[PDB]
Amino acid sequence: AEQFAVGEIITDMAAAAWKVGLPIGQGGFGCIYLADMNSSESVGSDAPCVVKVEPSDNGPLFTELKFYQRAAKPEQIQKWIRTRKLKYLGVPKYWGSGLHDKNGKSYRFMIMDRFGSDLQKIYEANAKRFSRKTVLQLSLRILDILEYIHEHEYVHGDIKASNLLLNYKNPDQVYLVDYGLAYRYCPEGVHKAYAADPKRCHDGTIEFTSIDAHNGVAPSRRGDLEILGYCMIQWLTGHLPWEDNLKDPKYVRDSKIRYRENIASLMDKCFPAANAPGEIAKYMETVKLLDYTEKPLYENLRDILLQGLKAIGSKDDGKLDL
Repeated sequence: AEQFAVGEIITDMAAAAWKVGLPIGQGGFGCIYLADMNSSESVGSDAPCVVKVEPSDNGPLFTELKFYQRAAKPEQIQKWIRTRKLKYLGVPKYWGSGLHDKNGKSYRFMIMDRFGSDLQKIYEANAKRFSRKTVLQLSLRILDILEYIHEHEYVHGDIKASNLLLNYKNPDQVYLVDYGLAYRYCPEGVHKAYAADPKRCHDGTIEFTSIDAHNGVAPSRRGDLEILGYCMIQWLTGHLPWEDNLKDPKYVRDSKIRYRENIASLMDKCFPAANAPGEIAKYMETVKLLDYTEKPLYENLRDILLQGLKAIGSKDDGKLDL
Protein backbone atom coordinates (compact mmCIF):
# COMPACT_ATOMS: atom_id res chain seq x y z
CA ALA A 1 0.00 0.00 0.00
CA GLU A 2 1.31 3.48 -0.90
CA GLN A 3 2.00 5.46 2.26
CA PHE A 4 2.32 8.87 0.59
CA ALA A 5 1.11 10.96 -2.35
CA VAL A 6 4.40 11.99 -4.04
CA GLY A 7 5.08 15.71 -3.37
CA GLU A 8 2.79 15.86 -0.34
CA ILE A 9 3.91 17.99 2.58
CA ILE A 10 4.18 16.25 5.95
CA THR A 11 4.51 18.05 9.26
CA ASP A 12 6.49 16.55 12.12
CA MET A 13 5.81 16.75 15.86
CA ALA A 14 8.00 19.87 16.15
CA ALA A 15 5.81 21.47 13.40
CA ALA A 16 8.65 21.37 10.84
CA ALA A 17 7.43 20.86 7.25
CA TRP A 18 8.91 18.32 4.84
CA LYS A 19 8.14 17.27 1.25
CA VAL A 20 8.15 13.64 0.10
CA GLY A 21 10.07 12.50 -3.03
CA LEU A 22 10.70 9.17 -4.81
CA PRO A 23 11.81 5.89 -3.20
CA ILE A 24 15.52 5.31 -2.43
CA GLY A 25 17.50 2.40 -0.93
CA GLN A 26 19.84 2.97 2.01
CA GLY A 27 21.23 -0.65 2.15
CA GLY A 28 18.05 -2.34 3.60
CA PHE A 29 14.42 -3.26 2.55
CA GLY A 30 12.25 -0.69 4.46
CA CYS A 31 9.88 1.93 2.98
CA ILE A 32 12.25 4.88 2.52
CA TYR A 33 11.73 7.97 0.36
CA LEU A 34 13.81 11.01 -0.49
CA ALA A 35 12.77 14.08 1.49
CA ASP A 36 13.57 17.75 1.79
CA MET A 37 12.39 20.90 3.51
CA ASN A 38 9.07 22.19 2.25
CA SER A 39 9.56 24.57 -0.71
CA SER A 40 7.85 25.27 -4.07
CA GLU A 41 10.24 22.84 -5.83
CA SER A 42 9.85 19.06 -6.13
CA VAL A 43 12.13 16.78 -4.11
CA GLY A 44 15.14 15.91 -6.31
CA SER A 45 17.50 12.93 -6.64
CA ASP A 46 20.10 14.92 -4.61
CA ALA A 47 17.81 15.43 -1.57
CA PRO A 48 19.73 15.81 1.72
CA CYS A 49 17.23 13.70 3.79
CA VAL A 50 15.15 10.60 3.69
CA VAL A 51 11.86 9.78 5.32
CA LYS A 52 11.39 6.30 6.75
CA VAL A 53 7.74 5.26 7.07
CA GLU A 54 6.23 2.17 8.64
CA PRO A 55 2.97 1.18 10.30
CA SER A 56 2.70 2.66 13.84
CA ASP A 57 2.70 -0.92 15.22
CA ASN A 58 6.05 -1.72 13.55
CA GLY A 59 8.38 -2.50 16.45
CA PRO A 60 11.72 -1.82 14.74
CA LEU A 61 10.89 1.72 13.62
CA PHE A 62 9.76 2.55 17.16
CA THR A 63 13.03 1.16 18.58
CA GLU A 64 15.04 3.05 15.97
CA LEU A 65 13.19 6.31 16.54
CA LYS A 66 13.80 6.09 20.30
CA PHE A 67 17.52 5.52 19.69
CA TYR A 68 17.68 8.58 17.39
CA GLN A 69 15.70 10.82 19.77
CA ARG A 70 17.81 9.81 22.75
CA ALA A 71 21.27 9.63 21.15
CA ALA A 72 21.36 11.43 17.78
CA LYS A 73 20.11 14.97 18.26
CA PRO A 74 22.21 17.25 16.03
CA GLU A 75 23.53 19.36 18.91
CA GLN A 76 24.33 16.34 21.07
CA ILE A 77 26.44 14.85 18.25
CA GLN A 78 28.17 18.18 17.58
CA LYS A 79 28.98 18.61 21.28
CA TRP A 80 30.60 15.16 21.35
CA ILE A 81 32.59 15.89 18.16
CA ARG A 82 33.87 19.12 19.77
CA THR A 83 34.73 17.69 23.20
CA ARG A 84 36.33 14.46 21.84
CA LYS A 85 38.18 16.42 19.09
CA LEU A 86 36.86 14.30 16.20
CA LYS A 87 36.70 15.23 12.52
CA TYR A 88 33.16 13.86 12.33
CA LEU A 89 31.01 11.16 14.02
CA GLY A 90 29.36 8.48 11.89
CA VAL A 91 26.01 8.43 13.74
CA PRO A 92 23.24 9.68 11.42
CA LYS A 93 21.42 12.84 12.44
CA TYR A 94 17.79 12.81 13.54
CA TRP A 95 15.76 15.68 11.99
CA GLY A 96 12.22 14.90 13.17
CA SER A 97 9.38 12.44 13.33
CA GLY A 98 5.62 12.20 13.40
CA LEU A 99 2.47 10.24 12.78
CA HIS A 100 0.78 10.08 9.40
CA ASP A 101 -2.68 8.63 8.73
CA LYS A 102 -3.52 7.20 5.29
CA ASN A 103 -6.67 5.24 4.27
CA GLY A 104 -7.58 4.48 7.90
CA LYS A 105 -4.12 3.02 8.73
CA SER A 106 -1.70 4.74 11.17
CA TYR A 107 1.95 5.21 10.17
CA ARG A 108 5.05 6.49 11.95
CA PHE A 109 7.66 8.48 10.07
CA MET A 110 11.19 9.67 10.78
CA ILE A 111 13.36 12.13 8.89
CA MET A 112 17.12 11.40 8.79
CA ASP A 113 20.29 12.19 6.85
CA ARG A 114 20.43 10.86 3.29
CA PHE A 115 23.63 8.89 2.51
CA GLY A 116 25.50 7.60 -0.53
CA SER A 117 26.54 4.02 -1.20
CA ASP A 118 26.78 1.21 1.33
CA LEU A 119 30.20 -0.41 1.76
CA GLN A 120 28.96 -3.89 0.73
CA LYS A 121 28.41 -2.65 -2.88
CA ILE A 122 31.90 -1.12 -3.00
CA TYR A 123 33.43 -4.26 -1.41
CA GLU A 124 31.78 -6.51 -4.00
CA ALA A 125 32.91 -4.18 -6.83
CA ASN A 126 36.48 -4.52 -5.47
CA ALA A 127 36.38 -8.37 -5.79
CA LYS A 128 35.52 -8.71 -2.07
CA ARG A 129 38.60 -7.07 -0.64
CA PHE A 130 39.45 -3.88 1.15
CA SER A 131 43.07 -2.91 1.64
CA ARG A 132 44.74 -2.92 5.03
CA LYS A 133 44.76 0.92 4.94
CA THR A 134 41.02 1.00 4.25
CA VAL A 135 40.18 -1.58 6.94
CA LEU A 136 42.15 0.27 9.57
CA GLN A 137 40.63 3.66 8.66
CA LEU A 138 37.07 2.18 8.61
CA SER A 139 37.67 0.48 11.94
CA LEU A 140 38.99 3.56 13.69
CA ARG A 141 35.80 5.46 12.75
CA ILE A 142 33.61 2.50 13.73
CA LEU A 143 35.32 2.48 17.14
CA ASP A 144 34.38 6.17 17.52
CA ILE A 145 30.74 5.32 16.68
CA LEU A 146 30.66 2.33 19.03
CA GLU A 147 32.14 4.34 21.88
CA TYR A 148 29.49 7.00 21.35
CA ILE A 149 26.45 4.70 21.25
CA HIS A 150 27.79 2.55 24.11
CA GLU A 151 28.20 5.69 26.22
CA HIS A 152 24.56 6.48 25.33
CA GLU A 153 23.31 3.10 26.63
CA TYR A 154 23.02 1.23 23.31
CA VAL A 155 24.75 -1.55 21.41
CA HIS A 156 24.19 -2.10 17.71
CA GLY A 157 24.61 -5.88 17.46
CA ASP A 158 24.70 -5.94 13.64
CA ILE A 159 27.76 -4.14 12.32
CA LYS A 160 28.51 -5.12 8.70
CA ALA A 161 29.30 -3.49 5.36
CA SER A 162 25.65 -3.27 4.27
CA ASN A 163 24.97 -1.14 7.44
CA LEU A 164 27.91 1.18 6.72
CA LEU A 165 27.04 4.07 4.37
CA LEU A 166 29.14 6.87 2.99
CA ASN A 167 28.38 10.54 3.53
CA TYR A 168 26.59 11.67 0.37
CA LYS A 169 28.90 14.71 -0.05
CA ASN A 170 32.15 13.17 1.39
CA PRO A 171 33.23 9.58 0.49
CA ASP A 172 35.85 9.54 3.29
CA GLN A 173 33.15 9.65 6.04
CA VAL A 174 31.46 6.39 6.94
CA TYR A 175 28.25 6.15 9.00
CA LEU A 176 26.70 3.19 10.85
CA VAL A 177 22.96 2.84 10.14
CA ASP A 178 20.01 0.63 11.13
CA TYR A 179 19.08 0.84 14.81
CA GLY A 180 15.76 -1.03 14.43
CA LEU A 181 17.16 -3.97 16.40
CA ALA A 182 19.63 -1.97 18.49
CA TYR A 183 19.56 -2.80 22.15
CA ARG A 184 19.63 -0.63 25.22
CA TYR A 185 22.04 -2.68 27.32
CA CYS A 186 22.41 -0.15 30.12
CA PRO A 187 19.08 1.73 30.65
CA GLU A 188 19.57 4.43 33.28
CA GLY A 189 23.04 3.04 34.03
CA VAL A 190 21.87 -0.46 35.04
CA HIS A 191 23.65 -3.15 32.95
CA LYS A 192 21.54 -6.03 31.71
CA ALA A 193 22.22 -9.40 33.32
CA TYR A 194 23.99 -12.25 31.54
CA ALA A 195 20.89 -13.89 30.13
CA ALA A 196 18.39 -13.80 27.30
CA ASP A 197 16.01 -10.84 27.18
CA PRO A 198 12.47 -12.04 26.30
CA LYS A 199 11.82 -8.63 24.66
CA ARG A 200 14.60 -9.31 22.08
CA CYS A 201 14.34 -11.87 19.23
CA HIS A 202 17.32 -10.86 17.07
CA ASP A 203 20.55 -12.87 17.04
CA GLY A 204 22.46 -10.59 14.61
CA THR A 205 23.86 -11.65 11.21
CA ILE A 206 25.08 -15.20 11.72
CA GLU A 207 28.52 -14.96 10.04
CA PHE A 208 29.46 -11.84 12.06
CA THR A 209 27.49 -12.12 15.32
CA SER A 210 29.09 -12.44 18.77
CA ILE A 211 29.62 -15.58 20.80
CA ASP A 212 27.31 -13.96 23.43
CA ALA A 213 24.53 -13.77 20.83
CA HIS A 214 25.16 -17.39 19.80
CA ASN A 215 24.85 -18.33 23.51
CA GLY A 216 21.37 -16.73 23.62
CA VAL A 217 22.24 -13.79 25.83
CA ALA A 218 21.45 -10.18 25.18
CA PRO A 219 24.16 -8.27 23.29
CA SER A 220 26.64 -6.09 25.21
CA ARG A 221 29.63 -3.91 24.42
CA ARG A 222 32.19 -6.68 23.95
CA GLY A 223 29.89 -8.27 21.38
CA ASP A 224 29.92 -5.17 19.18
CA LEU A 225 33.75 -5.17 19.24
CA GLU A 226 33.83 -8.87 18.42
CA ILE A 227 31.51 -8.30 15.46
CA LEU A 228 33.87 -5.60 14.18
CA GLY A 229 36.74 -8.14 14.51
CA TYR A 230 34.98 -10.60 12.21
CA CYS A 231 34.17 -7.81 9.76
CA MET A 232 37.86 -6.79 9.60
CA ILE A 233 38.90 -10.34 8.68
CA GLN A 234 36.11 -10.66 6.08
CA TRP A 235 37.14 -7.35 4.54
CA LEU A 236 40.88 -8.11 4.50
CA THR A 237 40.66 -11.66 3.13
CA GLY A 238 37.30 -12.08 1.40
CA HIS A 239 36.38 -14.98 3.70
CA LEU A 240 35.59 -16.27 7.15
CA PRO A 241 36.36 -19.88 8.17
CA TRP A 242 32.71 -20.75 8.97
CA GLU A 243 31.17 -19.19 5.83
CA ASP A 244 30.24 -22.55 4.20
CA ASN A 245 28.24 -23.64 7.25
CA LEU A 246 25.97 -20.63 7.97
CA LYS A 247 22.82 -22.80 8.00
CA ASP A 248 24.26 -24.59 11.07
CA PRO A 249 24.44 -22.11 13.97
CA LYS A 250 26.03 -24.59 16.38
CA TYR A 251 28.90 -25.11 13.91
CA VAL A 252 29.40 -21.35 13.53
CA ARG A 253 29.42 -20.88 17.30
CA ASP A 254 31.79 -23.83 17.85
CA SER A 255 34.20 -22.42 15.29
CA LYS A 256 34.14 -18.92 16.79
CA ILE A 257 34.73 -20.28 20.30
CA ARG A 258 37.67 -22.41 19.12
CA TYR A 259 39.23 -19.47 17.25
CA ARG A 260 38.82 -17.15 20.23
CA GLU A 261 40.57 -19.68 22.48
CA ASN A 262 43.39 -19.97 19.87
CA ILE A 263 43.71 -16.65 17.98
CA ALA A 264 47.04 -17.73 16.37
CA SER A 265 45.13 -20.57 14.67
CA LEU A 266 42.63 -18.05 13.33
CA MET A 267 45.45 -15.94 11.90
CA ASP A 268 46.99 -19.10 10.32
CA LYS A 269 43.65 -20.07 8.83
CA CYS A 270 42.71 -16.65 7.40
CA PHE A 271 46.07 -15.25 6.28
CA PRO A 272 49.09 -16.55 4.29
CA ALA A 273 51.54 -18.43 6.47
CA ALA A 274 53.66 -16.07 8.57
CA ASN A 275 52.02 -13.08 6.96
CA ALA A 276 49.19 -11.91 9.18
CA PRO A 277 48.53 -8.34 10.20
CA GLY A 278 49.61 -8.23 13.82
CA GLU A 279 47.11 -5.52 14.82
CA ILE A 280 44.15 -7.82 14.03
CA ALA A 281 45.42 -10.48 16.41
CA LYS A 282 46.17 -7.85 19.10
CA TYR A 283 42.68 -6.36 18.62
CA MET A 284 41.09 -9.79 19.13
CA GLU A 285 43.25 -10.59 22.16
CA THR A 286 42.23 -7.30 23.78
CA VAL A 287 38.49 -7.90 23.11
CA LYS A 288 38.89 -11.47 24.45
CA LEU A 289 39.90 -9.99 27.82
CA LEU A 290 36.56 -8.14 28.24
CA ASP A 291 33.94 -9.47 30.60
CA TYR A 292 30.26 -9.28 29.70
CA THR A 293 29.53 -6.08 31.68
CA GLU A 294 32.97 -4.52 31.26
CA LYS A 295 33.58 -1.09 29.77
CA PRO A 296 36.02 -1.38 26.86
CA LEU A 297 39.22 0.62 26.72
CA TYR A 298 38.39 2.12 23.34
CA GLU A 299 41.54 4.28 23.22
CA ASN A 300 43.71 1.12 23.63
CA LEU A 301 41.88 -0.55 20.75
CA ARG A 302 42.36 2.55 18.63
CA ASP A 303 46.08 2.62 19.49
CA ILE A 304 46.35 -1.00 18.31
CA LEU A 305 44.89 -0.04 14.96
CA LEU A 306 47.12 3.08 14.77
CA GLN A 307 50.20 0.78 15.24
CA GLY A 308 48.91 -1.02 12.12
CA LEU A 309 48.87 2.21 10.12
CA LYS A 310 52.45 3.03 11.28
CA ALA A 311 53.55 -0.51 10.30
CA ILE A 312 52.42 0.09 6.69
CA GLY A 313 54.08 3.54 6.51
CA SER A 314 50.84 5.50 6.81
CA LYS A 315 48.93 7.55 9.36
CA ASP A 316 45.35 8.37 10.36
CA ASP A 317 44.73 10.98 7.71
CA GLY A 318 41.00 10.12 7.47
CA LYS A 319 41.40 8.74 3.94
CA LEU A 320 39.37 5.57 3.38
CA ASP A 321 41.06 4.87 -0.01
CA LEU A 322 37.94 3.32 -1.51
